[PDB]
Amino acid sequence: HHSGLVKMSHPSGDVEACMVQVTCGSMTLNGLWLDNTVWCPRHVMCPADQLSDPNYDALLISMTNHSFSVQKHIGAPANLRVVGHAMQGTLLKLTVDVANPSTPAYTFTTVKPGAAFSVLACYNGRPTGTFTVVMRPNYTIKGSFLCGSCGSVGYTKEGSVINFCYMHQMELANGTHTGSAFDGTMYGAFMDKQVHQVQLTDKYCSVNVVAWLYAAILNGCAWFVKPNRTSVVSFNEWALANQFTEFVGTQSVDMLAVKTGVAIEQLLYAIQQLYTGFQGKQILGSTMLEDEFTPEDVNMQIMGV
Amino acid sequence: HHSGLVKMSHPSGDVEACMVQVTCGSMTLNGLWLDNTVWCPRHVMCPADQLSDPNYDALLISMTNHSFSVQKHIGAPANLRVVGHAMQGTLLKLTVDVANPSTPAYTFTTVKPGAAFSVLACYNGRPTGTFTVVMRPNYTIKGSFLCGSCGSVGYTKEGSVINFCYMHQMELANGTHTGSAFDGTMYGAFMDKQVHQVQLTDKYCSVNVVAWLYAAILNGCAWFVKPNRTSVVSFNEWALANQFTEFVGTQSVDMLAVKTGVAIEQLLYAIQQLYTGFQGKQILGSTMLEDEFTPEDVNMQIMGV
Ligand SMILES: *[C@H](O)[C@H](C[C@@H]1CCNC1=O)NC(=O)[C@H](CC(C)C)NC(=O)OC[C@@H]1CCC(=O)N1CC1CCC(F)(F)CC1
Ligand SMILES: *[C@H](O)[C@H](C[C@@H]1CCNC1=O)NC(=O)[C@H](CC(C)C)NC(=O)OC[C@@H]1CCC(=O)N1CC1CCC(F)(F)CC1
Repeated sequence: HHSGLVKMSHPSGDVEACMVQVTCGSMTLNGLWLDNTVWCPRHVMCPADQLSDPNYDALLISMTNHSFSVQKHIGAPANLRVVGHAMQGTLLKLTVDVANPSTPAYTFTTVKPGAAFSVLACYNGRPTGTFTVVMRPNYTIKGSFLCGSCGSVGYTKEGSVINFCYMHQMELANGTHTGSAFDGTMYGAFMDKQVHQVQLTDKYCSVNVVAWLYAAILNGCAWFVKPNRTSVVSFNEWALANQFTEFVGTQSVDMLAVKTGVAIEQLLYAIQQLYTGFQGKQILGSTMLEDEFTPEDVNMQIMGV
Repeated sequence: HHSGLVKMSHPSGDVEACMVQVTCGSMTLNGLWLDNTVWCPRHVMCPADQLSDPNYDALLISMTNHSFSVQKHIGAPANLRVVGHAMQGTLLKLTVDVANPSTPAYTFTTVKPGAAFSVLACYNGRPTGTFTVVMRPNYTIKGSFLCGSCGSVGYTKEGSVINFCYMHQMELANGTHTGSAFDGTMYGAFMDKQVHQVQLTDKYCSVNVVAWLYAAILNGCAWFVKPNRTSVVSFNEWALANQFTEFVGTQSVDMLAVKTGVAIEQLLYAIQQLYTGFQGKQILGSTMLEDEFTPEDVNMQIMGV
């Protein structure tokens, strides 16, 4: 029995119309054009020779407006003249002389561990694919990004408003990815330099595991549900010892508890038992806990909320 | 170590600009507007009372052009006057008096089992999500579709050309989905009626399992590779007895064999052994064979081809 769950991304058209190519000398990557501003990773200013110890303050001072070339390729082609430049953290903010006529309603936000967002992967200012990821507890994402993908953007949508939350910067040694928020801070403790970096330990996202167990119940799969219960306080002490995030309930989780009639605390107990092993059984086709689906995913895709 | 594989969909903007709402009396669903034609499922003509034994020939004759209401909501709003109507298999072909000014270059094709395509899920003519699926050997897809989703479209893209291959029609008893090709035929043996239907047995897609084992090798994971080999002929005899599709090699698979230095026949042997059990080991985070990634996915996402 198929769960009705898929990895669902937002339709990408609104964001496709904002993607541009940014070139600075021997470097090219993607940028995001909103109003009269183009955002892109600041390492577009770095010669590949110096990526391991760049002085971005000196690189920035060495640039003029004419140092940058901004091009839109798709749909409504355009070469955009740069008329100002500035650095904010790990991003450049270029000012251009034409306002994007397809600028959507938008905000900038930071995404939290366990939360999902959509990514528009782009190369040379051309969108090539879209996928959805969850921000991991160690502030990486399990993406699919190759050389040239930097400046690809991640976002959520509330109504018609696009909430931009990620601009792609780098791949870590274990194959995961990270990037910047639009305040210019890198997610986690990462730096935008080509150097070995401590990567922090990942954890299971407890709230998303709970969501997935509710999805199982909503599909008629509830063998793992018992009367037994573990309190949030007791579960969270256990989680710190067992590489789980601490559980924080939300209204979205509460809606799943009400729909199914199964208490959160019953599923916190189930998680503790299932972590020790599924004893040969499956849940929604899986022999391991799944934490890549959020309570909101389950509410939307299964309950139509 | 993350594989670098995700479920990747095409950017959806080109197709978003083709989606419309079609209403016929008490029924509303989605349609696809290309040139002066709007395609939609023919059960928009059926009153919910009669969905179990409709006479679509009589329903069609009972309609006039004014029976249909076509509306575009997003981006460039419009009410489209219907000036002709026709049935092709399980689809209606409505002719409208305005050509879609955003019609992309397009073709119609039929997708084969094991092949992947992108879906734009829509409700009331409004795109709400995108995801990618593989056509299963029993001509269903493991989608995410709720009431109102019919007329949602699936497609592939070659260059700038969109190859439309699926128009959503129904959910089966096991939670999977199926629909029509744009020649109006339903995939598989399914009919567009609200009646119990024999559903055929699914199978593992052998070529995609091979692709995934190559993805594992490309990520440094090759414990399952031995000198031992099973011929395609011998594997295909085994597959018929073990709920696997017969293996048919392609140039995309050959490219993976050349890059990795591991022969297809080595992986056909591995599959036979892994099917009997992973003996407590994991491949790319999984304790079971994965068949939802195609050779083309692996070439594109990991090898950048
Ligand atoms: C921008 O387009 C690009 C995107 C990368 C390329 C490959 N996949 C991506 O997501 N970003 C970079 O190349 C980035 C640039 C710096 C200045 C921020 N560098 C980067 O991602 O380098 C990661 C390297 C290459 C692959 C890999 O495993 N690592 C990390 C690893 C390098 C060796 C080590 F010893 F230093 C340990 C860390
Ligand atoms: C069109 O918007 C809609 C899309 C469906 C709704 C739910 N999810 C979807 O993908 N299509 C239909 O409702 C479709 C209409 C007919 C005329 C083609 N009917 C349909 O999908 O019905 C499927 C039903 C409802 C859920 C379910 O399990 N089944 C199949 C099952 C019904 C009972 C049975 F005994 F007949 C055995 C088969």
